[PDB]
Amino acid sequence: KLCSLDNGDCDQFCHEEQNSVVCSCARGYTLADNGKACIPTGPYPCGKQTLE
Amino acid sequence: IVGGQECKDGECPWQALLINEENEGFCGGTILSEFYILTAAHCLYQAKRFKVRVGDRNTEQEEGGEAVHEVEVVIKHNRFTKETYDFDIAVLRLKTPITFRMNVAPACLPERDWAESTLMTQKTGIVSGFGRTHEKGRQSTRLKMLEVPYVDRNSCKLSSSFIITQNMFCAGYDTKQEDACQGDSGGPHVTRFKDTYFVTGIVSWGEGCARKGKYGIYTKVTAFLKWIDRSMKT
Ligand SMILES: C[C@@H](C(=O)N1CCOCC1)N1CC[C@H](NS(=O)(=O)c2ccc(-c3ccc(Cl)s3)s2)C1=O
Ligand SMILES: [Ca+2]
Repeated sequence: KLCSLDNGDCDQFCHEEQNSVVCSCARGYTLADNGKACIPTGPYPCGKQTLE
Repeated sequence: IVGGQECKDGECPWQALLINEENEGFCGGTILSEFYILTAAHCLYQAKRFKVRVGDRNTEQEEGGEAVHEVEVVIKHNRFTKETYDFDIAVLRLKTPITFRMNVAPACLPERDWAESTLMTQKTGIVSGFGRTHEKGRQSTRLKMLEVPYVDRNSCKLSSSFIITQNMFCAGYDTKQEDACQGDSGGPHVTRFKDTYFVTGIVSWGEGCARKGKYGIYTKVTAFLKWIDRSMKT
């Protein structure tokens, strides 16, 4: 259930509140409109291998 | 690193190298942000004065991405102790900010509860460094990485001739010939989750390198998240 079922469909951090999944992201990412995906705010975000 | 493979172009961008007065690496570090490096407290005794090099993969050629940075403040955990290597963690503030580019980027700091239930329960983590290529060998001139399995905490305590505190965890192999080694100390242990890499450990100690019935011992970063946060503000 919730966060124990495939990380709650979250890209990164998953937390359970009032029997409901709440997703969040590392510093330098913003949560997308769908409330699940994490979008980098700028160049060279944390945790990504570099390509240019 | 004993075994494993070379970090290819762009694959280990959070790697830092602590270098002595002779420009020789004696320990590793992890890039956390433009001003901060995570390392092991025990490393802060292996040189009177040192600098931090980033963006390097081959210590014998100039690739164009390398940068040396001076240290402004050394923040060592006050509860650190040489008797057991308990609380083996330090944070370094640099004099000038790191400019991110190809081969130079930070690793993500995770949240404690999520990291413990979801990252540290994954099958493996990744360790990296320029340290020895075998227990009695020389240091590597090439940056290497190696996938290391998380090891059951009970099995680890049974295998060890030295105390494994609540601030440590074990990773690696029972008999397979693959491990971190001397010189890799202070370096990154990271865990991949949906193509994003989070800091999960700091290379700390072992009874030699890749010995049978022995594992690599790492500082448990998740126990130090509030401490790290505090250090990066003051
Ligand atoms: C058991 C330990 C030791 O002397 N301790 C640990 C507990 O605190 C007191 C002293 N020890 C024995 C010799 C060894 N030194 S060493 O071979 O230069 C060495 C440094 C780092 C090593 C690592 C192997 C795997 C990981 Cl992870 S890192 S292998 C080492 O660290
Ligand atoms: Ca180089």
